[PDB]
Amino acid sequence: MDTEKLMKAGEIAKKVREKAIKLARPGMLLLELAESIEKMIMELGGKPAFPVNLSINEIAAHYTPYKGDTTVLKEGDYLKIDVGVHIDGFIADTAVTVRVGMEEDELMEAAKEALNAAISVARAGVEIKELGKAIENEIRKRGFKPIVNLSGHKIERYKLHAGISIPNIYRPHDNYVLKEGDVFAIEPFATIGAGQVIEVPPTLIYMYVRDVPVRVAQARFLLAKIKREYGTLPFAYRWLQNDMPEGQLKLALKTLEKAGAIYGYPVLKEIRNGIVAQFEHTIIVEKDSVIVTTE
Ligand code: MET
Ligand SMILES: [Mn+2]
Ligand SMILES: [Mn+2]
Repeated sequence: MDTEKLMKAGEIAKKVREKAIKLARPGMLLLELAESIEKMIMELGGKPAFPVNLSINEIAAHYTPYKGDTTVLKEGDYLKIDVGVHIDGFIADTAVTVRVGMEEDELMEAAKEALNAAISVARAGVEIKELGKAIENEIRKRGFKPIVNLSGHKIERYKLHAGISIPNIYRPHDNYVLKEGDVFAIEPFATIGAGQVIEVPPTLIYMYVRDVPVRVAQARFLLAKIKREYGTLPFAYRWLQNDMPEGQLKLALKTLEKAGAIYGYPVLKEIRNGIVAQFEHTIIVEKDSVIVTTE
Protein backbone atom coordinates (compact mmCIF):
# COMPACT_ATOMS: atom_id res chain seq x y z
CA MET A 1 0.00 0.00 0.00
CA ASP A 2 2.86 1.92 -0.92
CA THR A 3 3.23 5.51 -1.49
CA GLU A 4 6.38 4.49 -3.41
CA LYS A 5 4.44 2.34 -5.82
CA LEU A 6 1.83 5.06 -6.25
CA MET A 7 4.58 7.64 -6.77
CA LYS A 8 6.57 5.32 -9.05
CA ALA A 9 3.52 4.79 -11.24
CA GLY A 10 2.99 8.55 -11.08
CA GLU A 11 6.45 9.43 -12.41
CA ILE A 12 6.27 6.71 -15.08
CA ALA A 13 2.90 8.00 -16.22
CA LYS A 14 4.30 11.53 -16.44
CA LYS A 15 7.30 10.43 -18.49
CA VAL A 16 5.25 8.56 -21.11
CA ARG A 17 2.71 11.42 -21.22
CA GLU A 18 5.24 14.18 -21.88
CA LYS A 19 6.78 12.06 -24.65
CA ALA A 20 3.37 11.28 -26.10
CA ILE A 21 2.90 15.02 -26.56
CA LYS A 22 6.08 15.30 -28.65
CA LEU A 23 5.04 12.38 -30.90
CA ALA A 24 1.53 13.76 -31.33
CA ARG A 25 2.56 15.45 -34.56
CA PRO A 26 0.46 15.82 -37.72
CA GLY A 27 0.63 12.69 -39.84
CA MET A 28 1.03 10.42 -36.80
CA LEU A 29 -1.03 7.23 -36.97
CA LEU A 30 -3.13 6.84 -33.82
CA LEU A 31 -2.35 3.11 -33.75
CA GLU A 32 1.41 3.75 -33.77
CA LEU A 33 1.12 6.50 -31.15
CA ALA A 34 -0.78 4.17 -28.81
CA GLU A 35 1.57 1.17 -29.04
CA SER A 36 4.55 3.49 -28.54
CA ILE A 37 3.16 4.89 -25.31
CA GLU A 38 2.13 1.49 -23.94
CA LYS A 39 5.48 0.03 -25.00
CA MET A 40 7.23 2.84 -23.12
CA ILE A 41 5.32 1.99 -19.91
CA MET A 42 6.81 -1.52 -19.71
CA GLU A 43 10.32 -0.37 -20.61
CA LEU A 44 10.02 1.85 -17.55
CA GLY A 45 8.90 -1.17 -15.50
CA GLY A 46 5.19 -0.30 -15.32
CA LYS A 47 1.92 -1.73 -16.60
CA PRO A 48 -1.01 -0.03 -18.35
CA ALA A 49 -3.74 0.68 -15.83
CA PHE A 50 -5.87 0.71 -18.95
CA PRO A 51 -5.26 1.10 -22.72
CA VAL A 52 -3.99 4.60 -23.39
CA ASN A 53 -6.94 6.69 -24.51
CA LEU A 54 -6.55 8.91 -27.55
CA SER A 55 -9.56 11.12 -28.08
CA ILE A 56 -9.84 13.76 -30.77
CA ASN A 57 -12.10 16.81 -30.72
CA GLU A 58 -15.81 16.11 -30.08
CA ILE A 59 -14.69 12.63 -28.91
CA ALA A 60 -14.32 13.24 -25.17
CA ALA A 61 -12.83 9.90 -24.07
CA HIS A 62 -12.74 6.11 -24.10
CA TYR A 63 -11.16 5.81 -27.52
CA THR A 64 -8.14 3.66 -28.16
CA PRO A 65 -6.82 2.53 -31.57
CA TYR A 66 -7.11 -1.00 -32.86
CA LYS A 67 -5.30 -3.12 -35.42
CA GLY A 68 -6.22 -1.72 -38.82
CA ASP A 69 -7.26 1.69 -37.44
CA THR A 70 -6.42 4.23 -40.16
CA THR A 71 -7.22 7.23 -37.95
CA VAL A 72 -4.36 9.69 -38.38
CA LEU A 73 -3.36 12.89 -36.55
CA LYS A 74 -3.66 16.24 -38.24
CA GLU A 75 -2.92 19.84 -37.36
CA GLY A 76 -5.61 21.53 -35.25
CA ASP A 77 -6.91 18.27 -33.75
CA TYR A 78 -7.70 18.70 -30.03
CA LEU A 79 -6.12 15.42 -28.92
CA LYS A 80 -6.66 14.18 -25.36
CA ILE A 81 -3.96 11.77 -24.18
CA ASP A 82 -5.17 9.84 -21.12
CA VAL A 83 -2.35 7.64 -19.82
CA GLY A 84 -2.74 5.08 -17.04
CA VAL A 85 0.02 3.14 -15.29
CA HIS A 86 -0.02 0.82 -12.29
CA ILE A 87 2.67 -0.70 -10.11
CA ASP A 88 1.40 -3.89 -8.53
CA GLY A 89 -2.12 -2.41 -8.62
CA PHE A 90 -1.08 1.11 -7.57
CA ILE A 91 -2.51 3.30 -10.30
CA ALA A 92 -1.61 6.62 -11.84
CA ASP A 93 -4.26 8.23 -14.04
CA THR A 94 -3.25 11.43 -15.87
CA ALA A 95 -4.12 13.20 -19.12
CA VAL A 96 -3.47 16.27 -21.24
CA THR A 97 -5.02 17.96 -24.19
CA VAL A 98 -2.80 18.98 -27.03
CA ARG A 99 -3.95 20.69 -30.14
CA VAL A 100 -1.75 18.97 -32.71
CA GLY A 101 0.96 21.15 -34.29
CA MET A 102 -0.34 24.27 -32.51
CA GLU A 103 -0.35 26.00 -29.13
CA GLU A 104 -2.73 25.95 -26.18
CA ASP A 105 -5.91 28.02 -26.61
CA GLU A 106 -8.64 29.33 -24.29
CA LEU A 107 -10.70 26.11 -24.12
CA MET A 108 -7.63 24.08 -23.14
CA GLU A 109 -6.56 26.72 -20.60
CA ALA A 110 -10.01 26.46 -19.01
CA ALA A 111 -9.66 22.72 -18.37
CA LYS A 112 -6.04 23.00 -17.23
CA GLU A 113 -6.65 25.92 -14.87
CA ALA A 114 -9.75 24.10 -13.62
CA LEU A 115 -7.44 21.27 -12.61
CA ASN A 116 -4.91 23.58 -10.95
CA ALA A 117 -7.78 25.24 -9.11
CA ALA A 118 -9.16 21.92 -7.84
CA ILE A 119 -5.72 20.76 -6.68
CA SER A 120 -5.02 23.98 -4.75
CA VAL A 121 -8.24 23.52 -2.72
CA ALA A 122 -7.82 19.77 -2.18
CA ARG A 123 -6.99 19.17 1.50
CA ALA A 124 -7.97 16.62 4.13
CA GLY A 125 -11.23 17.74 5.76
CA VAL A 126 -12.46 19.46 2.58
CA GLU A 127 -15.74 18.32 1.05
CA ILE A 128 -15.50 17.21 -2.57
CA LYS A 129 -18.13 19.75 -3.72
CA GLU A 130 -15.48 22.43 -3.04
CA LEU A 131 -13.29 20.98 -5.81
CA GLY A 132 -16.34 20.91 -8.07
CA LYS A 133 -17.07 24.59 -7.44
CA ALA A 134 -13.44 25.48 -8.09
CA ILE A 135 -13.47 23.53 -11.36
CA GLU A 136 -16.83 24.82 -12.62
CA ASN A 137 -15.95 28.49 -12.04
CA GLU A 138 -12.62 28.23 -13.91
CA ILE A 139 -14.40 26.76 -16.95
CA ARG A 140 -17.56 28.91 -17.00
CA LYS A 141 -15.84 32.20 -16.18
CA ARG A 142 -13.98 31.56 -19.45
CA GLY A 143 -17.30 31.15 -21.32
CA PHE A 144 -17.06 27.34 -21.71
CA LYS A 145 -19.26 24.55 -20.30
CA PRO A 146 -18.04 21.79 -17.95
CA ILE A 147 -19.06 18.24 -18.86
CA VAL A 148 -21.56 17.12 -16.21
CA ASN A 149 -21.48 13.30 -16.82
CA LEU A 150 -17.71 12.84 -16.69
CA SER A 151 -15.69 13.36 -13.54
CA GLY A 152 -12.81 12.54 -11.27
CA HIS A 153 -12.88 9.48 -9.07
CA LYS A 154 -11.34 7.89 -6.03
CA ILE A 155 -8.67 5.33 -6.86
CA GLU A 156 -7.75 2.17 -4.99
CA ARG A 157 -5.43 -0.78 -5.57
CA TYR A 158 -6.47 -2.56 -8.78
CA LYS A 159 -9.62 -0.40 -8.76
CA LEU A 160 -9.66 2.59 -11.12
CA HIS A 161 -13.15 3.75 -10.09
CA ALA A 162 -13.51 3.36 -6.31
CA GLY A 163 -17.14 4.64 -6.23
CA ILE A 164 -16.60 8.30 -5.24
CA SER A 165 -16.68 10.94 -7.96
CA ILE A 166 -15.36 14.46 -8.25
CA PRO A 167 -17.90 16.11 -10.59
CA ASN A 168 -16.84 19.05 -12.73
CA ILE A 169 -19.73 21.09 -11.34
CA TYR A 170 -20.80 22.16 -7.88
CA ARG A 171 -23.43 19.94 -6.28
CA PRO A 172 -24.83 20.56 -2.77
CA HIS A 173 -24.83 16.82 -1.91
CA ASP A 174 -21.18 15.96 -2.76
CA ASN A 175 -20.27 16.09 0.93
CA TYR A 176 -17.67 13.28 1.04
CA VAL A 177 -14.65 14.37 3.07
CA LEU A 178 -11.15 13.91 1.72
CA LYS A 179 -9.02 12.11 4.28
CA GLU A 180 -5.40 11.08 4.66
CA GLY A 181 -4.54 8.09 2.46
CA ASP A 182 -7.18 8.84 -0.18
CA VAL A 183 -6.12 8.70 -3.82
CA PHE A 184 -8.18 10.63 -6.34
CA ALA A 185 -8.05 11.42 -10.00
CA ILE A 186 -9.21 14.91 -10.91
CA GLU A 187 -10.08 15.27 -14.59
CA PRO A 188 -12.01 18.48 -15.44
CA PHE A 189 -13.61 18.34 -18.90
CA ALA A 190 -14.54 21.53 -20.77
CA THR A 191 -16.31 21.96 -24.11
CA ILE A 192 -17.83 24.48 -26.47
CA GLY A 193 -20.86 22.19 -26.68
CA ALA A 194 -23.76 21.66 -24.27
CA GLY A 195 -21.40 20.07 -21.74
CA GLN A 196 -22.71 16.50 -21.83
CA VAL A 197 -21.25 13.33 -23.36
CA ILE A 198 -23.06 10.40 -25.01
CA GLU A 199 -22.35 6.90 -26.06
CA VAL A 200 -21.64 6.05 -29.55
CA PRO A 201 -20.03 3.18 -31.41
CA PRO A 202 -17.63 1.42 -31.75
CA THR A 203 -16.81 -0.36 -28.46
CA LEU A 204 -12.97 -0.51 -28.21
CA ILE A 205 -12.47 -0.82 -24.39
CA TYR A 206 -13.76 -3.52 -22.02
CA MET A 207 -13.27 -4.75 -18.47
CA TYR A 208 -13.80 -8.01 -16.62
CA VAL A 209 -16.42 -7.79 -13.91
CA ARG A 210 -17.90 -11.19 -13.21
CA ASP A 211 -17.25 -14.85 -13.88
CA VAL A 212 -20.44 -16.32 -15.23
CA PRO A 213 -21.32 -19.62 -17.03
CA VAL A 214 -20.87 -19.36 -20.76
CA ARG A 215 -22.14 -22.07 -23.12
CA VAL A 216 -20.06 -21.35 -26.28
CA ALA A 217 -16.46 -22.69 -25.99
CA GLN A 218 -14.47 -19.85 -27.69
CA ALA A 219 -16.27 -17.25 -25.58
CA ARG A 220 -15.75 -19.26 -22.40
CA PHE A 221 -12.05 -19.62 -23.22
CA LEU A 222 -11.70 -15.88 -23.84
CA LEU A 223 -13.39 -14.98 -20.56
CA ALA A 224 -10.81 -17.12 -18.78
CA LYS A 225 -8.07 -15.15 -20.58
CA ILE A 226 -9.49 -11.80 -19.80
CA LYS A 227 -9.82 -12.81 -16.16
CA ARG A 228 -6.30 -14.25 -15.98
CA GLU A 229 -4.36 -11.58 -17.93
CA TYR A 230 -6.40 -8.37 -17.39
CA GLY A 231 -7.87 -9.09 -13.94
CA THR A 232 -9.99 -6.15 -12.66
CA LEU A 233 -8.48 -3.45 -14.91
CA PRO A 234 -9.85 -2.19 -18.27
CA PHE A 235 -8.30 -3.70 -21.39
CA ALA A 236 -8.41 -2.80 -25.09
CA TYR A 237 -10.02 -4.68 -27.96
CA ARG A 238 -6.70 -4.20 -29.73
CA TRP A 239 -4.82 -6.26 -27.11
CA LEU A 240 -6.89 -9.33 -28.16
CA GLN A 241 -6.89 -8.92 -31.97
CA ASN A 242 -3.94 -11.35 -32.34
CA ASP A 243 -5.77 -14.10 -30.44
CA MET A 244 -8.51 -14.92 -32.97
CA PRO A 245 -10.12 -13.67 -36.22
CA GLU A 246 -12.11 -10.43 -36.16
CA GLY A 247 -15.52 -12.07 -36.62
CA GLN A 248 -15.01 -14.59 -33.80
CA LEU A 249 -13.42 -12.02 -31.46
CA LYS A 250 -16.37 -9.61 -31.78
CA LEU A 251 -18.91 -12.37 -31.25
CA ALA A 252 -17.06 -13.65 -28.20
CA LEU A 253 -16.85 -10.14 -26.74
CA LYS A 254 -20.49 -9.49 -27.64
CA THR A 255 -21.56 -12.70 -25.91
CA LEU A 256 -19.55 -12.12 -22.71
CA GLU A 257 -20.97 -8.58 -22.57
CA LYS A 258 -24.48 -9.98 -22.91
CA ALA A 259 -23.96 -12.68 -20.29
CA GLY A 260 -22.85 -9.74 -18.14
CA ALA A 261 -19.35 -11.17 -17.78
CA ILE A 262 -17.63 -7.95 -18.88
CA TYR A 263 -18.25 -4.22 -19.26
CA GLY A 264 -18.17 -2.52 -22.65
CA TYR A 265 -16.94 1.08 -22.78
CA PRO A 266 -18.39 2.71 -25.93
CA VAL A 267 -16.67 5.82 -27.28
CA LEU A 268 -17.91 9.03 -25.65
CA LYS A 269 -18.81 12.01 -27.84
CA GLU A 270 -20.04 15.50 -26.85
CA ILE A 271 -23.82 15.70 -27.27
CA ARG A 272 -23.49 18.69 -29.68
CA ASN A 273 -20.17 17.57 -31.15
CA GLY A 274 -18.55 20.52 -29.42
CA ILE A 275 -14.77 20.26 -29.15
CA VAL A 276 -13.72 18.83 -25.79
CA ALA A 277 -10.64 19.52 -23.70
CA GLN A 278 -9.46 17.48 -20.71
CA PHE A 279 -6.65 17.64 -18.18
CA GLU A 280 -6.21 15.03 -15.45
CA HIS A 281 -3.90 14.40 -12.52
CA THR A 282 -3.78 11.80 -9.75
CA ILE A 283 -3.33 12.98 -6.18
CA ILE A 284 -2.68 11.49 -2.78
CA VAL A 285 -4.20 13.18 0.25
CA GLU A 286 -1.90 13.71 3.20
CA LYS A 287 -2.29 15.43 6.57
CA ASP A 288 -0.80 18.80 5.54
CA SER A 289 -1.32 18.65 1.79
CA VAL A 290 -1.94 16.67 -1.32
CA ILE A 291 0.66 15.09 -3.54
CA VAL A 292 0.20 15.24 -7.31
CA THR A 293 1.89 11.97 -8.21
CA THR A 294 1.68 12.75 -11.93
CA GLU A 295 2.96 16.34 -12.05
C1 MET B 1 -11.79 3.26 -20.52
S1 MET B 1 -10.10 3.37 -20.10
C2 MET B 1 -9.96 5.11 -19.73
C3 MET B 1 -10.14 5.48 -18.26
C4 MET B 1 -10.08 7.01 -18.09
N1 MET B 1 -8.63 7.39 -18.08
C5 MET B 1 -10.63 7.44 -16.76
O1 MET B 1 -10.14 8.35 -16.11
O2 MET B 1 -11.58 6.87 -16.32
MN1 LIG C 1 -7.81 9.12 -17.25
MN1 LIG D 1 -9.68 9.24 -14.48
